[PDB]
Amino acid sequence: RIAHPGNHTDRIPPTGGSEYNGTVTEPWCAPAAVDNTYLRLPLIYESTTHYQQRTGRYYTEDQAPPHGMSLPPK
Amino acid sequence: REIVCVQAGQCGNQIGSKFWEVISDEHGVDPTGTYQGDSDLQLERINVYFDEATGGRYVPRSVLIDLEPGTMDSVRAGPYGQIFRPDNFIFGQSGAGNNWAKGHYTEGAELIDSVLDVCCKEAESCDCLQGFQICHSLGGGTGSGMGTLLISKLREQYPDRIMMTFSIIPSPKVSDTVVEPYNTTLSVHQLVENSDESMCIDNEALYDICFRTLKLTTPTFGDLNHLVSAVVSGVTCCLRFPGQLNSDLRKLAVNLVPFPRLHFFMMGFAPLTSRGSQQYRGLSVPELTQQMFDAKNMMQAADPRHGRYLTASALFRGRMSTKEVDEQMLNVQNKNSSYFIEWIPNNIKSSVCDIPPKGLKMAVTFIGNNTCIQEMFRRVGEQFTLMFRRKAFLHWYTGEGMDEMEFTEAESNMNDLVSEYQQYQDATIE
Amino acid sequence: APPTASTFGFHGTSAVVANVGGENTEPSVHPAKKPTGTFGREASSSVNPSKFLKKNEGVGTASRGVPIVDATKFVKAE
Amino acid sequence: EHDVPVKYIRTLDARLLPPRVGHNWLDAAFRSVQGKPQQLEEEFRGKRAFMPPGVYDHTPPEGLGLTARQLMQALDGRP
Amino acid sequence: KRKFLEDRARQRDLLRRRRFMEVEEERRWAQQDNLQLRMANALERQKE
Amino acid sequence: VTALDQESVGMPAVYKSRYNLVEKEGPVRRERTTLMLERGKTVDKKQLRDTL
Amino acid sequence: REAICIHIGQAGCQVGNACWELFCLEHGIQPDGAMPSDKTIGVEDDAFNTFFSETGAGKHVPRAVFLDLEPTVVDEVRTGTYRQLFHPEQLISGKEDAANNYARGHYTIGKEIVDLCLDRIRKLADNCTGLQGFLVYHAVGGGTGSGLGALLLERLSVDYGKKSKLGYTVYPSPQVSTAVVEPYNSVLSTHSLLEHTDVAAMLDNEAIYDLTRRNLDIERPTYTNLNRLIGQVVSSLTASLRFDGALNVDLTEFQTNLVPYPRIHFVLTSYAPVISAEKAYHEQLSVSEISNAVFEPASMMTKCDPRHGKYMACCLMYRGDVVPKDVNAAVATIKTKRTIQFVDWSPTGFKCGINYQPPTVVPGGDLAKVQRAVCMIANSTAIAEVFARIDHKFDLMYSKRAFVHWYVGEGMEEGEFSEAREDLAALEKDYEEVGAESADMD
Amino acid sequence: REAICIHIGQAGCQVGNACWELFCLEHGIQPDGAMPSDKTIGVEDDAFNTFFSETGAGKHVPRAVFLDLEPTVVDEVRTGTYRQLFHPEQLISGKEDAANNYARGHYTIGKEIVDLCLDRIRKLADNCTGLQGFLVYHAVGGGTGSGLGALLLERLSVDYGKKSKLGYTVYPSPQVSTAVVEPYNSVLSTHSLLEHTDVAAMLDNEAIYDLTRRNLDIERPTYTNLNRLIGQVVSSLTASLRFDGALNVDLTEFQTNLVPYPRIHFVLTSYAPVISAEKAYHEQLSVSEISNAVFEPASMMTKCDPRHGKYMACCLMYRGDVVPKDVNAAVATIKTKRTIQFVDWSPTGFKCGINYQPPTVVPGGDLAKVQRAVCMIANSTAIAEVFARIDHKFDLMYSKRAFVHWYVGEGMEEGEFSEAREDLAALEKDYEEVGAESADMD
Ligand SMILES: Nc1nc2c(ncn2[C@@H]2O[C@H](COP(=O)(O)OP(=O)(O)OP(=O)(O)O)[C@@H](O)[C@H]2O)c(=O)[nH]1
Ligand SMILES: Nc1nc2c(ncn2[C@@H]2O[C@H](COP(=O)(O)OP(=O)(O)OP(=O)(O)O)[C@@H](O)[C@H]2O)c(=O)[nH]1
Ligand SMILES: Nc1nc2c(ncn2[C@@H]2O[C@H](COP(=O)(O)OP(=O)(O)O)[C@@H](O)[C@H]2O)c(=O)[nH]1
Ligand SMILES: [Mg+2]
Ligand SMILES: [Mg+2]
Repeated sequence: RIAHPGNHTDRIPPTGGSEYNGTVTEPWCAPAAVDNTYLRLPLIYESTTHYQQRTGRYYTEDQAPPHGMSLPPK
Repeated sequence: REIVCVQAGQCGNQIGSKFWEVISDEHGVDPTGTYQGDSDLQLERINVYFDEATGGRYVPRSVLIDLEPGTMDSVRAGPYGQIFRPDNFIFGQSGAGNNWAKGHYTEGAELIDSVLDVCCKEAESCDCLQGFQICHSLGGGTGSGMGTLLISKLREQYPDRIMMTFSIIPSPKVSDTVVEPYNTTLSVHQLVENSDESMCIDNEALYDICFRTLKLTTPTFGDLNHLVSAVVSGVTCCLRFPGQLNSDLRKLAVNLVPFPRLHFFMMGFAPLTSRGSQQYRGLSVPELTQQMFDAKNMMQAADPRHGRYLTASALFRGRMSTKEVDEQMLNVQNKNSSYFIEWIPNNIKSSVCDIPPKGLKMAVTFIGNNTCIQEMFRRVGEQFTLMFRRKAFLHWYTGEGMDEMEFTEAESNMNDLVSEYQQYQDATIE
Repeated sequence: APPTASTFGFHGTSAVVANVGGENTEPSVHPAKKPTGTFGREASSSVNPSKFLKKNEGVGTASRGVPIVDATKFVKAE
Repeated sequence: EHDVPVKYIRTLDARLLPPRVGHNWLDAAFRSVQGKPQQLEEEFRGKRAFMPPGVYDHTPPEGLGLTARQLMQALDGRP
Repeated sequence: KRKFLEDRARQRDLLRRRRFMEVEEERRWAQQDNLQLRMANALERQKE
Repeated sequence: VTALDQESVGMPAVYKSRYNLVEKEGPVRRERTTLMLERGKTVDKKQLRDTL
Repeated sequence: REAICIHIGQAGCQVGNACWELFCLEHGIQPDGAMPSDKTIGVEDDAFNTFFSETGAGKHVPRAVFLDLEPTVVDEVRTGTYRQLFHPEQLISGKEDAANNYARGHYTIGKEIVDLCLDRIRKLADNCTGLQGFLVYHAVGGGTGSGLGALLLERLSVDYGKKSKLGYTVYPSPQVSTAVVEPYNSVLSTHSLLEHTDVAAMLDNEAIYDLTRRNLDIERPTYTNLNRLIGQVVSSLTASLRFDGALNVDLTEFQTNLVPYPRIHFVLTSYAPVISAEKAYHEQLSVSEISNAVFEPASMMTKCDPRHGKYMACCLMYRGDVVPKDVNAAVATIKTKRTIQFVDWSPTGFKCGINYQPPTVVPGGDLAKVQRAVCMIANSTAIAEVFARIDHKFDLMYSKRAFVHWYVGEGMEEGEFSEAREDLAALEKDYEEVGAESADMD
Repeated sequence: REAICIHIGQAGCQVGNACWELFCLEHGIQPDGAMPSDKTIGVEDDAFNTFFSETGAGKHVPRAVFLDLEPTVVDEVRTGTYRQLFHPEQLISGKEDAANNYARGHYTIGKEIVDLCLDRIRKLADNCTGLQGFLVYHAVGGGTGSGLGALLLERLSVDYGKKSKLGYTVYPSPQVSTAVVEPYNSVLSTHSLLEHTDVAAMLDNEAIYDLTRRNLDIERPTYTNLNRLIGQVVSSLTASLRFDGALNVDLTEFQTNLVPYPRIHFVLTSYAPVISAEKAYHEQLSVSEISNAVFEPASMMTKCDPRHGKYMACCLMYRGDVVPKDVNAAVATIKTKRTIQFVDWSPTGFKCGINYQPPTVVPGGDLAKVQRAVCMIANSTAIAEVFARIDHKFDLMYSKRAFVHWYVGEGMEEGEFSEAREDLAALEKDYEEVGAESADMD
């Protein structure tokens, strides 16, 4: 029902955890490089093990502290 | 773990300009040379290809060699040309004339000392040196002659490192140069003795990729050099970004080469599809594997159905499951079992890297060691014998000083390489 | 005997700390000291068309199948 | 607020796309001037050169304690 | 036992929420592709 | 080295030399000894039984 | 009381990340090494001591080393979230890998790195007062894991002597494979694992993938799921040292009860309540149900079928709310089955352990929360089929000397392949002979 | 009670500057020589007396001379921060250096300056009531340090007689090098240090560089770091004279316990908690850990490995909060080790000292602040290997008479090269013979 809402009256309300920029606490900001405007930068640039280290102690990924795009996480 | 790049001849310098544009973009270096990236993951491995100059700047560890500066004069005035170190441009005063003997013996020996001095100056600065990387065509004159001369000198000076070459090879249908068989045969003789691993690409396959797969209305050499830069930057991706299953040039060589002479490989890159079709098919690991073995995405004229795979390697970039990769590689080996050499229990190695190329969710590059490459060497040997029996253009090479005995040695070595491939193709368990 | 647990004299190799055990060995498998380095050799004089490269006369390296490490005074693990 | 604003969607600009095969709008073979330069000879003769500017940042560290500040400050016979 | 039952209940609810979020995420990946496709088509038309 | 206990105005908290130790550990040990001597003279068996 | 963990290469370090996240969350140590200053439970218990030591500043730090020849994975640990937990000396990294060559790891590259490893192990063993063994995690399919793991186990075996060495090993899956040269590395590895290990647990990734697809509802699993399952198994085996219980089991009792002859030390491992949160509400999970679960071959973490062999000994570890009478009733029910067979020389086939601390639940985990769990390690003759497929693949590849020039160039005599292949052949014949009925008295 | 320090040449003066910086900051004497009224030291206290004397107005002045042939370094001291601390007579400077010639320093130039040095040293020794030795800092690689140090030690040994002379010497590093003629100066030097020193401590700059790169986290060390480490070591050794403790150790006890035969006086030195502030807070630092540290060859301040020889005597100095049970347990653990060996004629191998004053920390990033430290001086036959590399370099140079005309021109017979090389050869043979097991009873 989320994938194909169609014309149904009983639509599923959004969860509020997914955002295009990847952060639920910070608004969109213009990137330093012009060609990176359309990319989802906070999601592309993160290793898998770092992701499971940061997100491991939370039942849900939006409760985790923001990535921060820093070599040691903020 | 630093790589040193060498670009030789017109083809090498032109492919190099696009390669360094792609690499500068991936590490977020502005065309002025200033770091402007947006994640520390870009900065933490910049040393692999760049040296650091003062106040933010990065300079690329590459040596450019050519006998006439015309291509180098164009790239310098090009949009990214400023990044290159001025002292790294080496040039002579007369052309190679598309002649291997001239490029190897007369202007080669004249300029080679300055190239070796620059390569040694660059090598001794690294804390740990990985292999050298050279891009050149085998059919040309300065590319073939000076590339193989420099390869021989570096193999004498650094025998414990890796030696890697990317090479352009003559199309089976139309020649770009009349004397291609001599230059190709002598260059393959030099590589088969000196090289550790060599990748071959046909320009006819890149033209067919552009016209048939991407449906480009007005393709240009910038597109062909972008396809080459894409595969070249993909093979090294696990060296310079994190991942779930790291890989390295030496591990690729150890898994791909069964016997030391069998080090010539086929190349392919999977996610190629026209902008009209792209809305009809989502990216997924089954889709990448199907495209990866799809002949539309393969960069050689020879077809696997006439040979057998000894070994293959697939490098995946992106956030993806290892289970789907393993079962896809098993399913392809099980369904097409006749095309895989049976006395090796598993021919495919897989590797997974977290960071995809910009603008793509996922990508894979494929390297294949297949016996159908024997047909190319056989065709080149036939054309060489036709020209040599009649002394078709031999006076140029003999006038430079070459002994005719060199030609018979190179022909004999290529014929033995073809025989060795044919013998391993028809081996059996008994 | 060479000094033990040193941080000098093995630049360019794969070693991090050289000779912790204090035995009679080289700091690393790759040559720490070589005939020529950044000075280079003469290559113009050494290339002639009358002494060309012969069949099966390429340089012998570890990838070809020649144990280069046995020719140096580096102790292998028994 | 999290999506890309419409100022970057409702324009026609070729710099927003990363380089790739098929992105050949801004390259050679389409320029109006196709003359070949003699930059190298002029550079080696020493009458033209490139030298881009650099970047330097002069921010002071924050959160330093009293002892650190004192350390930074550290570095006539009349009765 | 009662405390264990409450903990199990809240865990199940949070897993259901996460399962919703992944399906919410895939469409934003699709949008990221769509923007580039549109701009490329417009530039090609201008060149023609 | 700072002192174990706070509210100590003496900057050299630990400077135990011969003179410092005699002039500081004389009075405190003597006070403890005289407190032990006089405080243990009035023994109370009933109070000890109550504490037990 | 204390145990020291040694992590080697990529699989061993990645499994180490899951193990230490779990051990921290189970004891309550924060990722920065400091316990919550406001959490006054009332009695500061000593249970952490098995895995942590205090730095005198009151921080806890773990008894582990991370070993790798490539920098990337250890630098990823150095820059992650747990940067302050580990002592920087414990994270040891070289410059370049062993390139899938056992010969390169054993002779050429591991010989340079091994002395730093021995100095760290020396510094750990000096900070103990009842060390009772080493736990080792590595894969034998890769070059540095095989070569440096063997060299380090040999050096530990000469220096420490009688001290126990227990290995968790990732073996080559029977048809899923990742590299071409896996048979050579596994054959050369098995001689060292035979001589220099007291108990060896065998794992195959294909079994844990099947378990995660069948029991959990995950369509696209990745290594983090497998590593979390391995961490749960290690926590179950070491729980007997750390929490109160009715019947404790020290690691020497494990070694005494599980190993009948000194060469017969390869064991299978399985875990019972692998279940999702949605499945957990449709079924009760009593002691007898999970005891019945550990004996089904669908529960195993190694691709072997134990119905094709005979059990010699089983060790069952129960943790959580279990009462000994229920364990006895369950074991009595298992003994009646006809598809479970014990060698006739092993009449008392079971060892039991009972601990009161239930298994911990990890916030991002995929396992449900459960009141009780059981973990089993068992020794069985079925392992002989596992060795046979490597021997057949080695014979197929070695008949044409397919890759030997790499090994000979990196320092190995060609003769070493034949010696190792004959030693594994003798081990296979030992497993055939031990399972032969005593028809000598007829 | 009192000790006088003599600093010669460039290394010796710069190390003296670092030492007196440390001794001032530990006692609390202001760089003007006064003492602030807000401190709780007390006017009556005497601990300074080992190193300072008061003129009666309460200014402090130190018991040291600085000797150099070039002006620049002493003029740097004269114009620096401690200008008002030193008496101007104490800073003695010639006009021009000994130009890396031992012969020029000993015969030509030092002979003019030496009588001034003796008159100032006499003026110091007359203002004492319990002088108990000379501490000398010099390098044997340079010309004035070798030549004037030898000449001055000879004159001191005639004039003062029985008073003890303990040397700290910067010897030529085994592969780091600064000048070509280092072997000649070091060989000619060792004869004088052999005859005219009671205990000689050996230092190598390459070892202190290794210690500051490996243990400390310093990417770009400079001589001030090394000199601060040396100052810490000397402060540790002299702390036993200056503060209260459980087991005191007088300077005569070092010589009595450490020296078995009158020629066997060359000792190895090490210091335990050389550690950075970030590492120090990652690790506990008990007595037994730092005692284990002083025996690792990675801890040594001389480039030698003691595993290639046998110990004859060890003297362990503990300062700070230490309890005798930890010293006894540590020494018993060291005795247990199998890679630590003592000659069979030295059964009671250890001397202990225990002092309550913890080591002082000097502002900067070269040592953590710590409550306790241990310092070791030890006599071992391994030192013979240190001399052998200098002899090989001497033989290489002397085979071609590479530089001898300079030495012969400045006043030395060619015979002196052969004499010195044979005397150091005899010192190696002494260390070979002393280390030979007593197999005479068979
Ligand atoms: N379960 C599990 N298996 C892994 C993991 N990482 C690698 N493997 C498996 O182990 C084998 C590869 O061994 P590696 O650890 O990559 O080898 P290595 O220790 O890195 O040795 P080198 O390649 O020489 O550096 C393959 O079968 C992989 O599937 C992991 O994190 N978890
Ligand atoms: N640790 C340390 N070593 C030093 C220092 N200064 C010089 N050295 C070393 O000592 C040797 C040089 O000896 P010098 O002290 O310069 O010789 P010199 O006493 O000045 O003799 P002249 O040159 O004739 O004046 C070299 O090995 C230097 O590395 C120092 O301040 N600290
Ligand atoms: N793909 C590709 N092939 C090229 C390029 N430039 C030249 N070639 C090919 O390389 C061969 C000519 O070799 P060339 O570089 O001119 O040799 P040189 O004269 O020694 O530099 C022909 O087959 C050309 O088609 C290029 O930019 N891209
Ligand atoms: Mg690896
Ligand atoms: Mg001087």
